[PDB]
Amino acid sequence: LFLAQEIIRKKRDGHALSDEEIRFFINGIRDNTISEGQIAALAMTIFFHDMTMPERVSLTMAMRDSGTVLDWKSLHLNGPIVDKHSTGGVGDVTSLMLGPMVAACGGYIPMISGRGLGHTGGTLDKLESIPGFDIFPDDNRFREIIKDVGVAIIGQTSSLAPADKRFYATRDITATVDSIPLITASILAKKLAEGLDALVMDVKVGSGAFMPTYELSEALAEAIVGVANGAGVRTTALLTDMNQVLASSAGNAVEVREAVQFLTGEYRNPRLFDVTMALCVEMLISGKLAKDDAEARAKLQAVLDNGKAAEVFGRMVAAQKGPTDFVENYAKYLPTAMLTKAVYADTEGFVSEMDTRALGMAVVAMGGGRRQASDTIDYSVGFTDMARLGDQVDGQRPLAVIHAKDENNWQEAAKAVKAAIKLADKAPESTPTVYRRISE
Amino acid sequence: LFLAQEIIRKKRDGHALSDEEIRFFINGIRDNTISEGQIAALAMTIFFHDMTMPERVSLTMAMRDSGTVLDWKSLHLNGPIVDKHSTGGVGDVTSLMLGPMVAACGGYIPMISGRGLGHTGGTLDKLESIPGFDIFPDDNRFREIIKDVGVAIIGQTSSLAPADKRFYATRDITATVDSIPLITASILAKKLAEGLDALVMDVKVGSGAFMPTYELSEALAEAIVGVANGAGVRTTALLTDMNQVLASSAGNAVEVREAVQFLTGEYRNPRLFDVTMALCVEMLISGKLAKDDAEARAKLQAVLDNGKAAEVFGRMVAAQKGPTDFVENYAKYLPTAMLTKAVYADTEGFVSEMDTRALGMAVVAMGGGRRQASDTIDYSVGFTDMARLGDQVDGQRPLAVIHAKDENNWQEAAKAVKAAIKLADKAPESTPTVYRRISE
Repeated sequence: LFLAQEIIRKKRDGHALSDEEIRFFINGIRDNTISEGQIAALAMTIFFHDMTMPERVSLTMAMRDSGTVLDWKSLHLNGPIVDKHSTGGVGDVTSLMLGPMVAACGGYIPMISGRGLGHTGGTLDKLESIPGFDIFPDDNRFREIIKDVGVAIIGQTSSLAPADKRFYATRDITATVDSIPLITASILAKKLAEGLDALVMDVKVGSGAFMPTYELSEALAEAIVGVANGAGVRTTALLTDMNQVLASSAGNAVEVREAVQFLTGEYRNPRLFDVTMALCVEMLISGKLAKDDAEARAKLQAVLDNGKAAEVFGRMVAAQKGPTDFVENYAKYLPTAMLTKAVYADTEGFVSEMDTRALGMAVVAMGGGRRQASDTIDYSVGFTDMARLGDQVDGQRPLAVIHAKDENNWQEAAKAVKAAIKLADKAPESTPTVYRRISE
Repeated sequence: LFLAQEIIRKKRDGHALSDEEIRFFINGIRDNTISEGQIAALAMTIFFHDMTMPERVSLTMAMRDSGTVLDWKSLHLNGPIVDKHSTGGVGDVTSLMLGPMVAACGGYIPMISGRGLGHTGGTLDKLESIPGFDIFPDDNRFREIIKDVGVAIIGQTSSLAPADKRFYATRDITATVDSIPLITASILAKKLAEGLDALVMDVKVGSGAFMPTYELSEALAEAIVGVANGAGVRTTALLTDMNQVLASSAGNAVEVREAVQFLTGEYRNPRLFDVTMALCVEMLISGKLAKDDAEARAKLQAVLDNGKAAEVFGRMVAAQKGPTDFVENYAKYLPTAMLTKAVYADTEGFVSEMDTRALGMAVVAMGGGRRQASDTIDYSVGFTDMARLGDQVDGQRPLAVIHAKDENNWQEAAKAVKAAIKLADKAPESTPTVYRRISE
């Protein structure tokens, strides 16, 4: 002894690791007794040899148990603890409506979300466009908000699944991110630490998705669904489209505006609506708040129609120290960009292909995201009025409206938008927004 | 960029790395810009995918070039620069005679050796039993000793193949030691930094060897021979026996005594003689100091017979700040143990199997080696009068004479010696000391 190197060797030589070995290794990551080299070595053995179902479960549970795990029983709430997680995208703003919608339907949503990563936006960065909005309430306050409002959206504290922190940090510099067992354990370590009754997973497919192929997107969804259900959390996954921007906007303040306008019924992007509704439906059914799709949809449409979901969002924002009149007066609070100007295609035609990774990177380059952790976000910049696949573009229909922090910035963003979008003389074939549902 | 993660990914996905990529990665190890996690990740990709000949060569050359490389041309010596390296063993004292023997025959031997590792003794630790012996002469002094004496045995300075330092340190905690390309590059990075004309490699086979099987011992020898010859260093390897202790002793001071008594002709263990001579023969031939085996053997026997090799050893010890009368008066200088007592077998019979790894570990446990780097050696402890395979043991022939630092220590050593050696009613079949020679 000690065992860390022996455990690496065992996995290296193609053997399955025991629950005890996995727990020891995860603990050792948590308490800093296992080095970065050792983490990377194990991660690589897992890349090469994969992990069986028992191993995947052990890894996930160990990472979950490495820190604080929330429990809701003692509040004696009369509703299920339910959440959603997405693999991320561009204009993937669903959580901002979905949380309030499901809460208005009787669910409790303790959503620990994330900042932007790579080319993708992050729900916490979008929320931080709201002046005063506090993503880090203390333990007692978080519980008060969940009890009173039904939903809160918060950051990952240093006490939540801490073994995941160094594991991911190491994976991200050693080409060991791309492993289904490691991805699965990382996602669920955090979500399962919320003390959920039920969970829905949104796994994106297409050019702006995490997994490279449809089959691997599928494989990831099955793994997450398998592990979460084994942990007693009723879980399903939807494979949804990220071959274009999901909302009509991409950024931070611009996406918060879209969320508010969606909740109030001013404007609803139909694809964003379809994905948001479908995910909410899974949550209601898995949470036993509805018996079928039709009943779930009726309940969710009702809270949109009667303004209850918008009201919950307002109460959430106020509870998390944003303005008390935010829904009514968001225009006064959300920062406006220096220059807002449409970008037009060089030719007339149908929008045929849009490289959503490139669009996401264009928002980063505008200052709407980060290349390194220390980077500061400009909350105003981004895109609105996104053209969709199959839209005819000309002088009366731009590719997008670009919100930029100065004129030099605008020119670069316009170049990137045009480069990311291909036109054709015919509209592309339509594609489902939701490709399939994966259940236990 | 930067490229470190991209290089890991490339190797991870089964592609061969270019010379440029390998050099960049090695430089990055040297200058501390590539992390332990990244080193371990690459090491593991190499464990799984191996390396082609060009990759192995690139890796070796890059590690060699990461620090100081010695050049001897400017001294205008009239002889080849030649050296030996062993994979290590128990009683593997050959260097102490071989250096002086080859120097007396016209060779120049700038031997950068090592300390004990795992169960194996180390030439530098044996030499440090000699009072005043300095394994770290400065650059100008090392050159003076080589020119005047023909041989010196020294430690690895912080400037020699420094990329190998962190690479090995990481391998040794991540189960990535056991890789032929990595082992090959590590050995040759150091030896090739000596500026050699020729080299002989001693690859051990058996229970006290580095590689687990004969085939892998063979595979390692072929790799080292291939890479070294490609670098313009005339190199061969011998596969030699480590199924028992090679010398009649194991330890530090005890092995130095054996070396002196071998050189003076008082006593020569015949197996130690066979291996020492065979390695020296390779050096003379590869170094162009003899045209065939018979001529080489005659020259080497001559310098033993006329006392010239013993004289060179004496001059080496004096030049490296040991006593000027060491050969003549070694008894006064080499420390004696507190208790020296024979250990007898529990039964009469023939020595049939001896676990040389266990014998090596027994010397460590006695205080004659280290479990961690900070450990202090007792230079007096160890074994002499080792029984050989096929020896009849009884009340008139012990398994060994144990030199111990106190009586409690002796009892434990005696237990370990008896546990490591199996007796039989018949002598085991004889085995060659040298199994085969590998050349380009």
